[PDB]
This record gives sequence, C-alpha cells and structure tokens, in this order.
Amino acid sequence: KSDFKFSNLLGTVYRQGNITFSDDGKQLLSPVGNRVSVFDLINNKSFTFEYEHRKNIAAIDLNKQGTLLISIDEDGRAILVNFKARNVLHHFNFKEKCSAVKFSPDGRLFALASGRFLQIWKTPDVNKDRQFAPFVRHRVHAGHFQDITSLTWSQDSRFILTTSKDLSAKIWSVDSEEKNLAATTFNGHRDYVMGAFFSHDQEKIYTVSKDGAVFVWEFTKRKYSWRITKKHFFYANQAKVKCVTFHPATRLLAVGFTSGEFRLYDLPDFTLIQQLSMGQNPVNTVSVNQTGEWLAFGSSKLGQLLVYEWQSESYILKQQGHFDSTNSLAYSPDGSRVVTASEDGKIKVWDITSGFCLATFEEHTSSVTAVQFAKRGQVMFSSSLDGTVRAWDLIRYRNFRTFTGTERIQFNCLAVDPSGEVVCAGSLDNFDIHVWSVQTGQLLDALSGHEGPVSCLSFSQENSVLASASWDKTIRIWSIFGRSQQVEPIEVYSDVLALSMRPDGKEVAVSTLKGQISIFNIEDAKQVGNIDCRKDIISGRFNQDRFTAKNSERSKFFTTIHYSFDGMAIVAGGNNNSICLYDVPNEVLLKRFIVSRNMALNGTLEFLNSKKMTEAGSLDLIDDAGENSDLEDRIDNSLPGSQRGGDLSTRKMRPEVRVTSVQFSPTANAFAAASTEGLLIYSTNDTILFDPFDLDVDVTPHSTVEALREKQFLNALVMAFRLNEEYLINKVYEAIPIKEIPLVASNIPAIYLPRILKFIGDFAIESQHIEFNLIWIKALLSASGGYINEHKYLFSTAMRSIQRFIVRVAKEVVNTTTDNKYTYRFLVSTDGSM
Amino acid sequence: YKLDVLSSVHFVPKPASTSLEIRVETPTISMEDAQPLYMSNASSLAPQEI
Amino acid sequence: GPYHIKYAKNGTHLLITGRKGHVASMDWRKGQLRAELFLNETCHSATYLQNEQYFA
Amino acid sequence: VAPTALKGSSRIIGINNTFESRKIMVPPHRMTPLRNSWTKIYPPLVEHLKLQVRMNLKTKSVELRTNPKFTTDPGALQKGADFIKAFTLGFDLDDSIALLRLDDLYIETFEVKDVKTLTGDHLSRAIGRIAGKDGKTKFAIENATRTRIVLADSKIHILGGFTHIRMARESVVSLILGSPPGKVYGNLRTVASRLKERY
Amino acid sequence: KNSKIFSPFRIIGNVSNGVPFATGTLGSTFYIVTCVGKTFQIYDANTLHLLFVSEKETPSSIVALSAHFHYVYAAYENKVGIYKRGIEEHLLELETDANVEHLCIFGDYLCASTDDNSIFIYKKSDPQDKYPSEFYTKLTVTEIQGGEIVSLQHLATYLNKLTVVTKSNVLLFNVRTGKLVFTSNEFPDQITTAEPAPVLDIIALGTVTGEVIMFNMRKGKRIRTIKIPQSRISSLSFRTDGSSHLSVGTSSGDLIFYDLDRRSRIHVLKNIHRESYGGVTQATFLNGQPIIVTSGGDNSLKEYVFDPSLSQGSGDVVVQPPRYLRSRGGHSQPPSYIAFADSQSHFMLSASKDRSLWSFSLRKDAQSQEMSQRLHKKQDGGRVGGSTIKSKFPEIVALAIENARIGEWENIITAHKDEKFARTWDMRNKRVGRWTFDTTDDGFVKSVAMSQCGNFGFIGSSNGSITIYNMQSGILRKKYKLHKRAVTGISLDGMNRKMVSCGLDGIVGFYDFNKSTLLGKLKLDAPITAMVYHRSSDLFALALDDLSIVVIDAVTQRVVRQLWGHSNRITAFDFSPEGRWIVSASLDSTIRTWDLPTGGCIDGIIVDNVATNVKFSPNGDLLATTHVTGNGICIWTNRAQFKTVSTRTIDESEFARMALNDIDFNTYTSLEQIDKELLTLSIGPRSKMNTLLHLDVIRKRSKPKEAPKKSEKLPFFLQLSGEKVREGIAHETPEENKFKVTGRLGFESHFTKQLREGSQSKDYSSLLATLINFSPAAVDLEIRSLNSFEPFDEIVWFIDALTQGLKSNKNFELYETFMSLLFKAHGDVIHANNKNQDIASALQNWEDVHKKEDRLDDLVKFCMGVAAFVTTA
Ligand SMILES: [Mg+2]
Repeated sequence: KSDFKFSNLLGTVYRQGNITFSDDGKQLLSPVGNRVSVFDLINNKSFTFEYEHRKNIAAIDLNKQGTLLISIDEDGRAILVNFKARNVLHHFNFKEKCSAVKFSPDGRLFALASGRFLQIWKTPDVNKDRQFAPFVRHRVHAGHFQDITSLTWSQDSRFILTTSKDLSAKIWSVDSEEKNLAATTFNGHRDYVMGAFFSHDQEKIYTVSKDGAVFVWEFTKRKYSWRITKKHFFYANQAKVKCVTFHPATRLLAVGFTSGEFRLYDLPDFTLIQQLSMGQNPVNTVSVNQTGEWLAFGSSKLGQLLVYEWQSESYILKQQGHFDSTNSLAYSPDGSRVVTASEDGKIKVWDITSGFCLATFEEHTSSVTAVQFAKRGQVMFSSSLDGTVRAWDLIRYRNFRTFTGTERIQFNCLAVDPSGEVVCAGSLDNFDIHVWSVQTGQLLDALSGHEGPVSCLSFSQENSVLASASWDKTIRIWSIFGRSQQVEPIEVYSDVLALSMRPDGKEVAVSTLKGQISIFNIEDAKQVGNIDCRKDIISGRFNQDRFTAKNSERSKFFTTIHYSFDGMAIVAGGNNNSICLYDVPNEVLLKRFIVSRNMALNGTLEFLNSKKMTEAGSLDLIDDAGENSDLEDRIDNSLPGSQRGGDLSTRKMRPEVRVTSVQFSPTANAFAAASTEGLLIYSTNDTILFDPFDLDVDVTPHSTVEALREKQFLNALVMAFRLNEEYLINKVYEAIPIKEIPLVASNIPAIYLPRILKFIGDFAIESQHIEFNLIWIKALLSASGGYINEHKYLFSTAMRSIQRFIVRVAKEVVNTTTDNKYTYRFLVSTDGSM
Repeated sequence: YKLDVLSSVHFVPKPASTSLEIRVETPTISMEDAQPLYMSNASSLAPQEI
Repeated sequence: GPYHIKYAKNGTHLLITGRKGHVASMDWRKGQLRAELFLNETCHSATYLQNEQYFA
Repeated sequence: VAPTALKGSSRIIGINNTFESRKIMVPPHRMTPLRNSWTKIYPPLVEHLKLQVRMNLKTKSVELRTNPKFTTDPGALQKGADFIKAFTLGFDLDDSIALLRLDDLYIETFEVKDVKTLTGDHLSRAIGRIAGKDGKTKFAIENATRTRIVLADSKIHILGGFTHIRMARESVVSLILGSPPGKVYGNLRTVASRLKERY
Repeated sequence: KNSKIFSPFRIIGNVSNGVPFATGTLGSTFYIVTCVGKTFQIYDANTLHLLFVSEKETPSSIVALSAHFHYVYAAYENKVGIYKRGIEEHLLELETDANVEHLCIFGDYLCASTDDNSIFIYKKSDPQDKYPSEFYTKLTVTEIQGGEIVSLQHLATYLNKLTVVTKSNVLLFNVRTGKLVFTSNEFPDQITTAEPAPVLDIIALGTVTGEVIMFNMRKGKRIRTIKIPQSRISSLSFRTDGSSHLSVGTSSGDLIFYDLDRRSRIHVLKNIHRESYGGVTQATFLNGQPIIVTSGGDNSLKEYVFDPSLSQGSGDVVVQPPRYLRSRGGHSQPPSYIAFADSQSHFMLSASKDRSLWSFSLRKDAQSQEMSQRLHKKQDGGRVGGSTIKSKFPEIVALAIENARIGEWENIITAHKDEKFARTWDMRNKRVGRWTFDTTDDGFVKSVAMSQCGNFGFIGSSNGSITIYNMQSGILRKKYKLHKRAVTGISLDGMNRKMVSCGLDGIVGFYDFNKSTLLGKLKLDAPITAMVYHRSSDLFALALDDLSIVVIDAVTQRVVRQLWGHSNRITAFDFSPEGRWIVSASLDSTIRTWDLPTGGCIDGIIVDNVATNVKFSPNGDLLATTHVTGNGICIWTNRAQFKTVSTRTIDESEFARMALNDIDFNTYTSLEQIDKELLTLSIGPRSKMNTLLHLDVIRKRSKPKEAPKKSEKLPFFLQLSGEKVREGIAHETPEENKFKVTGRLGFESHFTKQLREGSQSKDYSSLLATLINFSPAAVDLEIRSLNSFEPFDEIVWFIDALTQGLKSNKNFELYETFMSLLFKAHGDVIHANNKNQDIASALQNWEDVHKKEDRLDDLVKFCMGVAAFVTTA
C-alpha cells in the first residue's frame, strides 16, 4: 500500500556538470541538478538514483568496469556509489571546488582536479565490505599556480595531463621512478588551456586554449625536446571555446563554442568534418563514446541534451527539459505517458519508461496553467494566461479547436466533461466560470455566483455535476446538464485552494488556507470528514526571511490534492518541502516525502547556519556575480519586482522548492509530482517488502513448491499469494499447464482476485509470453467478469493495466500479422507482367 | 515582455485576432522530437482535407 | 576577504576594501573608524581623493 | 621517440597478381600516365615498404623484388604489388596510395559478360546505363557506397571497404540486368545512410 | 564467528579508554592520539574533530602510544606497530614473549621496554629512513641495577643516552654503546611518573606519596621538592608559554598547578575526572600555549585555557584561574538502551548505567551531544519537589521515540528503574520535557510506547494497567485494565486503530483504540518478555520465556511463525526495515538472523560479550548492537544491501560446536518459452519491432534541419581510416572461382554463407540466431541485399528460414517483421514472378504456417470486448 520510493526524475535531462557515456556506450549518465540520471538508449529504460547531494552536481565519472560511480558537488563533497546495486558506499569531502574527476582507464586509480592541486587516490574495491576510510591516498601534486581546468589520462594509465588557468598544460607520471620521463610544462597559450590530450601512440600531445588555438607538441630535435611543430586556429569571430574532447582512436576533436555551435575536426590534419548549431546558449559539456561514433553535448541554460551520431549525421537523442517552470501535469488514461505544462508556454509529453519527450507543442504565447485529458484520452486540453483554452488532438498533433473569452480573461483552472463535449475554465480576474461547447466552439454560458476568484474546477466522472471552489470561502455544485439548472453552495472555514473529486463522484475533497482537507458529500452537501495538515507540512526558512520557519505562515496549506483511484487515499503538495499522503477513511497521514534536500533551492532547510549570518548580513545574499570571468555571467538582467513567468535570470533570487501539482498513476501504484527540479515519480515497483496476507504456519516458500510437484496447482497458487512473494507467485504462475488454467481461474478465492489481476498487468507489459498471459486474462475475465463489474473502483487500476497490455503491445503485434496476410494475398492472387 | 515579467505576469490578454496557417501533409513521426520512439503514425492531414 | 588596502598620501588614513563588499575608512594610528560600509556587492579596489574626506 | 611512448594475401580479387619477386604488366594506355607519375610512385615503395623497383622497357612490366637485407614486413611485397596493379587498372594515383596506407581496402573486378551475356548495342546499352549521363550514375554509386569505380568499357573495377564494394557491385549488377533506374537510385540513397549508422 | 550478512564497521561513543594519550605536532598544529581498546583515534587539538582511526583492530589491547610527526607508534602484546594516517606501514615484532609496557622514540632509535625489565633498541636502516625498523641491540636492567621500569624518557641535548626511570631510582643508558653511564641515588618513595622539563638536564619525577622531584641528571642531585600530602601523582607537565608553571595531576581526579618561580599554588581544578576510573590519567601542556589537554578513564577528553592576567602591571601575580574550553566524551559505563532517532542513519540515542542519556551522531562525532536534564518550571506555579543537590535521573530501562511531531512538542518517552512515572524528552531542543506520566496504580513503569501520529503516549505498569496520555498537554485520557501481571509491551499500528499488549501472565490482548473495545485475547504457553511491532506488515514478534520468538499477525490474531534454537534468555531483538528478517540476541553469547518467510536461522554469530540490545537502522544499511562490556556502540554494515544472501538454514550442530538455488536467493528467472505451442515474443526491447518497420521515417526526423558545412578537402576513406573497435556491419572482413552475383566464394558475406549452408543442410536455425542478434540497421541492409535475380535462390531460401522460425513459435514478431521488410524491398520481384514455382511453393509453405498463428487475434479481440464492457457497464 503506502510503500513508495523515488524512481526517476522526468522533466530534466541536464542541468550542469560533465556528461559521461557508459563504457559499453549503451547508457548515458546525465547530472540533473542534485542527482544523477541514467538513460539506457538501446533498451529504452531510465532510472535516477535515490542518493541526493546537498548541492548541485559539478562532475561525475563511471569507471571502465561499470561498477563504481563517483559524483562530486560544487563544494567538493563526493559520494561513491555501487552502480550495480544502486547504493552509497562512502561520503567524502575534498574541502575544495573539484572541477573534474576521472577514473584511470585501468581502474585502480582516479585523479581529482581540486583547486591548484592534482590529487591521485586509490579506488576502493567493490567486493570488499564498507570501511571507515576506504579511499587510500596515493599522491598530491602541486605545480600549477592557479585552478585546474581539466585533466586527461594516458591510455596506459601511466601519465596524466592537466590543463589550468595558468596558460599552461603540465604532464605528470603516476609512478615516482618515471618522473624523469614526463616532468615538462607546456607554455605559449594566450588564454586558459581548456584541454590537453595524447595521440594514440602517445608521441603527440595536443593542447587547446579558450581563445581558439590548437598546438601540436612533438618530441623532436631543434638535444631532443618538446616543441610546437604546428599551430592551428579556430577563427571564431567572438565565440570562445567552452568544452573540448578528443578520441585518439578515430582522431576526432569535438569542440563546443560559447555561441552555441560545435565543430568536429580531424587531427593532426585539422580538416573540418562538420559544424552545427544547437542554439544561442553555450555548449557546457561534450563527451565521446568509446567507439567514437556518438558525441553527447549539453547546454545548461535551457537544459538541452544532444547525442550526435556524426557518422550518419543523425540525432540519437535531442531533448529539452524544464527547471522551475512545470506548472501542472496530467497522466494519459493508460498511464504510459505524462503531459506537462510549462511557464514557457510549451506542452511536452514525456514517456515514463524512456524518460524522453515524445512531442512538443508551442502554440500558447504565455504560460500554460493547467492540462487535462478527455476521458477517451485521444484529445487534450490546456489553459493559459494568454487568455485561451486550446484543444489538442494527439493522433494528428493539431490544435483542432481554440476557445477564447469575450472579455479577455486569464485562465488558471480547467475541467473537461467526461463525455468530451463541454469545457469550462475559471479565472483569477473574472469571478465567473466560462463554459464552451467542444463540437462548435461557442460560449454556451458564463456561470456566475462567486464573490471571489475561482481557484479550481472539476467534473464528476459519473454524475456529471460541476464542483467549483473559490477564495470566497465557499464551494458550489452546479447541475449544468439537465432541463433545469441548480446551484448548491457549501460554506467552508477559509479560502479554498484546491479540489479533487472522488472517482465515485459522490464526495469532493477541498484543501483550505487553514491547512484543512475537508471531504463533503455532494448529494447531501454535508461534511463527512476533516484532516489536519498544518503540523504535517514541512516548510523551510528562506535565506532572505527575517522570521523563523515555525512562525512563518508562508506555506502551511496544500495548493493541490488528488484521490487515489481506489478512493481511499489523498496525496497533497504545496509551496513547501513535503508531499503528504493521507488515508481518507481513518484520516491519518500514511507517509510524508521530502521533495528536495538541495540547499541551492531556497526553501529546503528549516534552520539555517548561524555562521552565514554577519553584521553585513547573510553571506548567501551577497551577490558575487562580479567575480565571474565571462561577461555573460556578470551581466544582470533581473527586473526589480518580478516573481514568476520569466527566465531565472529575471528573478535575482534563488529558486524556491514547491510542488505545483500531484497526481496518481491510473495504471500503476505510483504518483507523479511536478516540482522545480522536475516531475518526481514515486513507485512501489521494487516491492522488496514482506507483507504477508492471512499467513499461517503451514504456508512456507518451501511448502509451496511441493504443491507444484504434487500437481495441486490451486493450493500452490493460493499459498503463493498468502506469502505475497512476487518470485513465488511468478514461479507458480508459469508452471501451471494451459489445460488447468480454466479450472484454476474459476476456483481462485474472491479475496485474491485483485492481486492476480495486478500481477498480470505488471507482468504482461514486459514479459515475453504474450499468448500465455492472454490465455490467463481470458480465463479470469470469463470466470469472474460479474464480480469485477460489481466492484469497479477496487479493480480500476488493475483493469486499466490489462487494457494497456492488450492495446499497446498485443494489438501492435497482430496489426502487423493482419498486414502481412493481406500483402501476401495481393502479391499471389494478382497478375504481374510486362 | 519586460512589462509582463515586471507585473509577475498578472497582465491582461491581448485582442483576439484571426490568422491563416498552412499545414503540409507529413508523416506524424516527423513532427515529434528525436529519440528511438514514436507515439503516433497517422498522417498530418485528415481524409476530408485530402 | 580578500582585502585590498590603500593608504592616504600623507599616511594618516587607511582604506581597506573586502572582496565581498566590506569597505572601511579609519585612522589607524589612533584607532578611530571614520566610515564603514557593508555594500552587499563585489568591491575590487578603492582610493582616497584629494584628502581623507572622500574616497572612491 | 617521445618519452611517453608505449612499451601474403592479395587485396585485389578476381585476378592473380602473384628473396621473392613480383611482376606486373602495364598495358599500353597506362604507359604515359605511369611515366609522368613515376616521380611519385617509386618513393613509397622504396622508403616505406623497403622494396626494389624497376620498369622493364623490353617487357613493359613493373618488376618488384623483396630485399632480404633491407625489407622487414613480410607482406610488403604483396602490398606493393597490389598498389601497382590498382594504378595499372586505371585508378588515380592518390586512390592507389590508399592501398599502401590502409589495410582494409579491397578491389573487386568483373566484366559485364560475367553478369549476363550482352552483345552489340545491348552491351553498349548496359555500359551507358552503369555510367549514366555525364557519369552521374557511377558518381552516385561511388559516393553512396563510399567506393571508387573505374568503368573501362565492359570491365568494372571497384575499390573500397569489403561491404562497401559488395553494395556498389550489387547496384552495378542491378543496372546491368535492367532493373528500373528509380529502384537503383532509391537504394543508393538508403544504402548510404545504413552504412554510416552505428545501429 | 564471521557473519555472512553483517560485518563490523567501527565503535561509536569512545574517546579514551584510560591509556595515556600522546600529543603530536605537525608544523604549528597539534593532534592527540587516544587509545580505544584495540584501536586508536586522532583528534585535532584545535576543534577536537576526529581525523583518523586505525584501519584494523589490533589483536590485543594497546598499552602505550607515542607519536612523532606523521608517524604513530602503537604497542600491543609483544609487537610495536608503526602507523601513518591510520594505515599500518610496518610492524616491529620483539623476540621475547614478555609484553611491551612503555615506548620511547628519539632520533633514529626506537626503545621498547618489556614487563621483564628488558629494553629493546631498534635503529633506522638508513639515516634518512622515516622510521626505525632494524634490530640494534638489547639492554636489560637487573634488580641490582634497579627495580621495575616506570617509564623511558630522553632528555634534550643527550647524544645516544636513554633515561630509564625505575621505581627504585633513575638510570642513564647509552644505547649506541649499550653501557650504563650513570646510576641515581636510591629514592625512598616509589616513583610513578617522569616528565622532562623544558630546562636542561632536569626531569620531573612523581612519587606515590605526593612528592614531585626536580632531579638534575647532570649534577645527579635534587633541585626542588614539591609536597602533595595524601595524594598520588599520575601526570606531570610544564608550561612552555614563557611562564614557569607545573601541572601536577593526581589519581584522585584533581589537577593542581604550581608556579615554580614564586613557589606558590596558582589554583586547583577539583574532580575534572572521576576517581573511580583512575582520575587524571594524562595531562599535557600544549607546546608554547596556555592550553592544557587532560584525559581520564571516564571516557572523556577536556581542554583548559589560561586567560591573560587582568592586571596591567604585575601580570605574574594576578593569574586568572584555568577555564573550560572544549571537550568530547561518551558514557562512563556500557549503554543500557539504544534507538535510532531519525529515518536516515542520522542520530542515535543512548542511555547508560551512569544515569546519562546521549544523542550520538553516526556521521560526525563532533555532532554527538548529551541531552540536558534541566527541568521546566511547572505550569501550575507550585514548587518542584526534588533534592537540592542535583543528581542525574535513574537508569533508562525502556524508550520510545517518534518524529511525526518533532519540534512541536515532546516526542520521546523514557522509563526509569524503580520509578513510578515516565519522563518525556524533546529531541529538537535536546533537553528533558515538561510532562511526567504516572502509572496511577502504584506500579513501576515496565513499557512505554508512542502512536505514529505523535499525539498519545502509552505507559505499561508492573501492576497490569495501561495508561494513555496526550503528549501535547500531558493530560490523562484513557486507562485500560486487562492484565493482572506486569505489562511488558505495548504497540499501536500505523492507522491508530488496533492496539496490542502483552504481559507476564502470557496473554496478548487485541484492542480497538478508536472504540476502546476488546477485539480478542490470546494466551501463550509462557510469559512474554519483550515485543517488537512492525507497522508496515502488521506483524509483531514476542520473546517468550521458554526461549522462543513467536510471530503473530495482528489482523487475524493467530500465531504465524515460531522460532526455536536459543539456549538462554533473549536479551533483545528487532525487525528488519523491510519486514523480512528478525535479528535476536541471547545470553548464550550469540546473535541469530531469522528469515521469516521460511522461519529458520540463516546466519549466526558468537560474540565475546553478550549483545544486550540490537537495532536496525530504518534504512536497513546499518545494524547497531551494544554489549555488557565496552562504553561504546558496535556498528555493523548490512552486506545484504549490496549483494544477495542465501537463505539456506544454518547448521545447528556446527554452530553449537563453535560455541532450488533460485529459491535460496529469493529470485526467479522466467522461462524462455513455457510450451512449444504457446506463442512467445523475443527476449529484448519491444521498440525493436517498431524501429524495424519505420526505420527510414524515424531517421528522416533525426536528420538536422540545416545541412552541416564540411571542408571541401576531406579524405574520401576517412571512415575506414581509423587507427586501432566498431562492430557495425560496415566493419566486416571476408573469410576464406567464378563470379557470382550473390557473392564470390572467399568474398561472400557471413550472412549469405549461413543462408547457403542452411539451404543445403535444410536447417536455418543458425541463420535465425544471427538474424535476431543483428541490429535494426544491419537487418534492413541484409534483407535488401538479397539476390532478386533469377532463379531467385536467396529469396526462396530466406522465406523457408522465416517459415522455419514461425514453427518454433519463438521470436515470432521479429520473424514476422522481417517479412514486412522482405515485401517492402522485394515486393515487385515477388509480384512479377509470382507464377515461378520456387517462389510460389516457398510462399505457400509459409502461408500454411502463418494461417495457424491466427488464434492470437481471437484472444486479443475477445479481451477488449469484455474488458471494455466489464470496466464500463
Ligand atoms: Mg422547472
């Protein structure tokens, strides 16, 4: 039930730091703000780790073997992670700003560029158990006079090249006895040295500067010494080199410029293979696959992540995410895809498994406030502050209809009829709920009666009534359908901020500004429960506040809520650092989730460090933009009074942790919450828990197996559920012969029917036994079809899961089979000659 | 743009106006973003439109 | 920190400017503070004008 | 060397090119191009491969022998012999040098009669079809499959990577048989894309 | 004795065990090396932050510690180890069974004194070598020469002389020549300490009867005699800040200071350390500063500072008294109860028999703090009844903590020994609360519990009554009276609905907390000693008197599992956070892990000291246990969180003497195909089929909108010219005749060879295998490259191969998809030559198979018809 865990972060593909491909090249590791996300391009799956830094990530690296991941934040704090097990081995502090961390290709040593020192450490062994001090230092090198920009390992794990802001590139030897081999310093660059590299033979060293000069260093006579034999120049008019990488095997040099264009060159010939432009923002990080075929680029400003297959001039991956912009989210009815509305005005559809944007729509001029699907799922609606309501048809990606009010009113909330024929929107400026007809587009009527702005709307899926709530401290139930129109107002203690309708359509829950979730019965218009939330909410002091968090009244209410499709649970979130999941019937908090643990965000901490406070003020509030070397960093474009609706640069204040909207998954036991960092998806998929149901001494994982060996399938299957072990249920599920399925299916007790249907839904989507599952689904529905119909909402999520399997994979297979059959008949039956 | 950000985007919508767009028949996959997946396959013009 | 220091021409007064924006003007021999600004900005350098009365 | 330093098959197919010796006969039409380009043909054989080279005016052949005291790479003789043959077959000198430089380049040779027995104007018709107007068709095949082709009357020689010459040869054969030009062009577009792709 | 699930991590809560610490200076800064049993810790003198710990636990307890710059020498039994940064670099093994007692290092010489009055001298192999390793010689002091050795010391400006101090008298040994240079006069009192003075040739000697002697070695004569009647000296140290002060530590727990110049006492610090644990075991002035670091056996380390004199002139006479500066500490006696404060491995509460309750930080020792006991003033206004002399609260027997309401009001309840009420504490403020809960039946508190919401507190009395209070206001709300004997456990489920209790009478009561009704009662055979309730799974285990752990399901009120095997009482036990394991400890000196699904012991340990408490972290990553001996907490890492653990039951007989694999690892792998008749898809991503059918269209999207400019002068064969690996179909090499369109022999492609071999052998299984392995781009290339010219051999062979594939009923979507591509690329050739027999028969054989795979459509259509109907109407 209430055992949820963070699974993946959608809405963000790159924030800052360096991107790294996996050694096999089939996985891309992208730092997304405070966490590390892994995308499996080949298998179309993605996950984001649970471990969480206290600040944004600055650098990462995965060793060649693929077992250990090291990530370093902007303060130098480092977390070592066992990649296969997805667990944290050890937290390490390097007490400096670490710029780059790179594993040696052998894997034994990893080097760190911290300030002006190059630190070489010994890797902890993954097989060994955890220890107090796993890292063992090897050596610290201090030759540079200023900070190190980047470092490169030699292919034989014996030399390291470090490029610093001293206009110098310097070479070390990891072995003391070999110091005489390489103790040289390379000079002659006009600007910072961005990168230095070896050739495949290690006889040529290339150094690249920010101004755009590439030097080829060779060991030659003028008695022998390193010299610049040849010199090359990127004649970029004003762009400065921002990131450089080199692939020795293919002699490829990928350079990303601050103007947003990147160039690919061949060394030592310096023939320009290509150059493309990904935008007007700098190319922050570039990486190369091991084979050298895929180049991954990243732009921090707009959060673009691009993987380029330069061989075929193709895009494997091309995505753009959102930061501090996701204002809403809406699940597809099957739950396969999630929609988001951003302040930019762009509606983006993300696929849950892959984590990538399937489609983007940019019709809306201003911020989109809310999004909702039709009950059918083929159509989508969205409301924006530009003054319009727009209907989207997904099958053809067309704005097939657009509605607009007469009086030029901003829209903030939206609700669509179950029949997909009426659309109503509310405003913060009009006090009236406009209603339109989907088929014709005309304004049917303007519902009036509120003395305050309408904060939220929702249709009953069954009864088709409309429930509206406002800051007027009231809730009104409109029977708009029917010959006669009726309005039934219900009073509340305080302003209403959010509203959710039970799938039954018999009750409505409303969150008030007092921090109260009140559940009312629609037909009786009387209260049936109340839940306190003010104590549960976790709110943090901002760096700018002059008052404590406890006395702070900034956000102690829930601005969004939603029922579980079963109808027994409510998930709530607000302008705060908590997502609270309440159980409706007993009015208790099942669990509380911390949205973020990043101190870069403003609202994360309840108690701030006293050291930061001074006579001058909080050290965080001092603006240090002047120190930044590049002009584009120093320039301040912030408007004095802005709070929302523009770029981060406009704010001048740190982003604030908040959950714009939350929703449950129609198909799986999971929920998605849009926040500043992105869409946090919490799921119970791992299900490591042991939650036996009606267990007894006679039931045992050992005992179940004989029931199979003795061919007592029903007793084996029922005993498998009582333990509720997935691996055991799977074992019994596949060992039952097809002949006995119709016999067993009829005899399953009614209590365990919801569980098996959930299992088949979760198992069938990714399992390879399409027909065997379909035999099972046919058996169960025929045997217990009547029971399922009587209890719709107990089986709602399970039933949707089965349909998603039957439509999304099963239908696609036969759709080709029927295709080949007809293409077959035409070729043979037809006459072809001449 | 500057005024809207200054007012925290509590502005008033602009006059509605009618404009003409040209829709070119293309496979629906082309309209999508670039990754190893597509979510629809139909054409971008309905049969009536053809 | 870090702090940039500039003495007056006659050596009677001292001007220190922190990088984080702490500017102080004082008479260092007699331990008298003339002015102390806590500008929340990035100060780079400061100098005394014709006399200790004005500084930039 | 920098202080950081680390610590007989024939490429041509369809013709028998083979202290060891190799002899390659030069046809009359390649005599003059061989002459003015010999200032750039003998160096790479004698310095890189460490071979001994001559032109036999009496027999009009290029004679190549291994020096036991100087030559070191056992495959140098065959490598050098193939390089001369590519120049003999009509490929430009820089293309021929690629065989010395690269170790994964193969020459496929075949005649129109091998694919199908064509004679008279029909044989002329096929050579016209392979060539295309102003050489467009062969140029398309060359660029799409990343191959160099020399269409010497009824004899075709294709230089490039293994699978590349396999695809260039297939397109040429399809042209000889009489497949519709559009189908051949349609493939020539997509063969290029598939070859360069990683997956 | 080695667990397969757990492994030691470190010990929390120890700063010093009583062995004299050693001070070491790196540059200007100083560090302190303290002994903790079998390992040592290095603290920074400035902040008393932990820096390093010994990598491995020494086999035997450490006896002496000496530190010189980076290197630290630790002596245990007959071996002296050399450590750098907490990692051993070299081990010195003495040749005599006698255990080392004292240790001195000067220059290249390392001197070790054994208990048999034998001094071993080691020397550096090289003058520039960092530490001595080589064995130089052996010097033995006989009883005629002197008594037992008290300590070894080396005065400054002495070439190769070691000042051996014995109880009887002092001796001077020349290590280089190994000859006794000088012998002191016999002293009347037994010497107990020796400290070189900052002056030349003078070493301070402390006797057992409170005499401090400023013995001058060069003159061999006494210089001064301080007298401390009725005291025993334990440490001596000199102030090097330019003031002639001497700090004289005593075993009674006092530290006296003398000003040698003025022959007067500056001050006395009384009871800085407990006398029961050895008093001031060591007190050392930091070199050249007024800070003195003091330690003792009570598990504490303190620092005191001399402030500057408050008089402008005559600063020498007006000396400010020493002032407490900073310290670190722990329990003086083993902890009695423990609990994890927060969901993370964040903080850990510990209460000990020394009547002090501590909050220990797992992640930084500096964060550890003692929960103060200062009381609030009563709300009523009446005076609080208590002895004027302040005394710590009695020992904490039971503890319960919740965090649903941390920072709003009290969130901890504690029960005290022989006390008729339970006190409250607040974790956020780190101080005792303002509420006291009384049993109201004249009975001692035996059990305390908290509701998850953090509103209620349950107190279980020894007389059988359960009283329920409200934490916010400390007002009694309800009292339940079922048990007649002592209640030994109380718990409430997460939903705050069903409450369960247990008592010595052996009955387990089931209550409905909302309605205040008795749902049911269960009688067990034996008295119940303890209870652990798992809220996520609604299972609670009961430690019965008959050496069993009985697991019960609160929902149905029946015994679900019973665990046997402990040979004595079960001290404590806990549930794993995932609800799958129970770890229990017993007086027979073992810890056993029980796998609840199978109900058997999977791991067993034999602990030298009985484990009095066992507690899992809520994460499950760490297991913490406390023992009857040792002032600290033993922390164990859970190996199960990084790899699977076999659930095979442990061997009982072997465990006593010391004092299906898929099922064993709780995993299962789905079959490749249940039945040959059942259709089965491919073992791979499901986007493979969609990608194959629409390869070209997806690529068109992938292309950039604007063409990329390229250099006019580029190598034609750049792609081939890659120094060396790419495995693409582009990178294929031939494997070793008339020209053939499909492929010349020796030049053929691997795919064609497998096809042609398949045609002759009449089995394409090898070809189907490689086709599935092919990437989508490769598959399109091969299908199109098939020969389409008469007699159409390759096309016909390909159809038979795919016809063979469908018969298997495996990977049928990919075999199907290949035929969609075959028609797309070669549809016209098939159409034009449909009358050809080889194509017609090959196609006809295919149709007969493909017609059989039509049952799938019937199932798919049926399920949609009902699934839409059932879910709708
Ligand atoms: Mg009426």
